[PDB]
Amino acid sequence: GASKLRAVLEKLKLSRDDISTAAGMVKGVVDHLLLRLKCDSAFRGVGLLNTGSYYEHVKISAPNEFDVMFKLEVPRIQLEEYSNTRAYYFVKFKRNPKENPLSQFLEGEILSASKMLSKFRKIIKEEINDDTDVIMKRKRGGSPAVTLLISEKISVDITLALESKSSWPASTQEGLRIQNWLSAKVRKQLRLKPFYLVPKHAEETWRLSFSHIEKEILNNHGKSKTCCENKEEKCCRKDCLKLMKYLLEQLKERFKDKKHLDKFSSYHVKTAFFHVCTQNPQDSQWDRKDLGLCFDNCVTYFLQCLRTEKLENYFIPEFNLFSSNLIDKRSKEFLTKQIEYERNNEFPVFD
Ligand SMILES: Cn1nc(-c2cccc(CNC(=O)c3cc(Br)ccc3O)c2)cc1C(=O)O
Ligand SMILES: [Zn+2]
Repeated sequence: GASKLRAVLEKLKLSRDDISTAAGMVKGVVDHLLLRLKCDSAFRGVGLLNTGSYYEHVKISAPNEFDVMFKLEVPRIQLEEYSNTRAYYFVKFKRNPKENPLSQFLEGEILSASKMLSKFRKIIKEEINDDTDVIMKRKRGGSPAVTLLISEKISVDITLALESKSSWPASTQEGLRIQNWLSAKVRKQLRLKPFYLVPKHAEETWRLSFSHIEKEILNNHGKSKTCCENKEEKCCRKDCLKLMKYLLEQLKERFKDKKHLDKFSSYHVKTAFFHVCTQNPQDSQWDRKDLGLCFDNCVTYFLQCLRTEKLENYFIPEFNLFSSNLIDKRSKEFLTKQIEYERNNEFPVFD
């Protein structure tokens, strides 16, 4: 009973892969900012998080909204957990040449995020005009730090991130519970990769970012090493993630006039999806023939998290994404009812 879901997926895939000049405009704008930022005193080591991440799309229904991350390496960094929040940190410096590039943003021993953004934004804001109609926005703030608009259609969220090649902070030690699915060998390898810090609040605090580990898992997602390398070992994991993402997006669109869904994002959906991967580690539990059932397991688990108001961060297990101080009871109950409506009516949002 997959026929409608496949067609949704087919429609979505054709609009992703269709010939477009968007990635080209985005890349020339970004190479522009990278040259300009590289000449400034604080941003001399700035670089793209991934060569080829010009075409990173958070919104899976909008192929002209691009998501771009700029990375800056902070060697010998001192993290201090903020207010037992497990996920938010002050950045301090071990300062060996106490005039490290970032020192001009120090207030006390503490790295200021808002000051760093002000100059990042100001450098970008002036570099914007000296080709194309690149407009920016001081909207929202935080992360995304800067949203550019190329012409009318194309939109580029730029996020600035600190990179640390030391071992991941102690709040991750019992997370990424992939041992029964991707193996303990692979968990070790992943935790040997650097971690990233972006600004956000719940003061001058930073938050862990793991989009690179997510990408890595999704590009090597099977218990079997040959998963999805032919169509005989073809699994529906990635397609379920797509259908989860698209369902929230269409509900966020349908109900934008109200407000109850403003706090949910694809991060809540990704997180719940990887928990289901842990719960179902076998590739035979993700057979393409069973797309319909497999999607339904994801939708069932997410609804269970909403109803119990528990969805543990996949990397930091003491952090509850659905805690009532983060999203109130009336918002989860609202999203609970819309998803149950969709499931019981063979998903009208997919039309
Ligand atoms: C509302 N909100 N809160 C966060 C957030 C808060 C604390 C800690 C992390 C840690 N990060 C992850 O758990 C993570 C997981 C996956 Br899977 C992929 C990338 C990731 O960074 C994220 C992100 C968003 C949002 O984006 O709206
Ligand atoms: Zn697969």
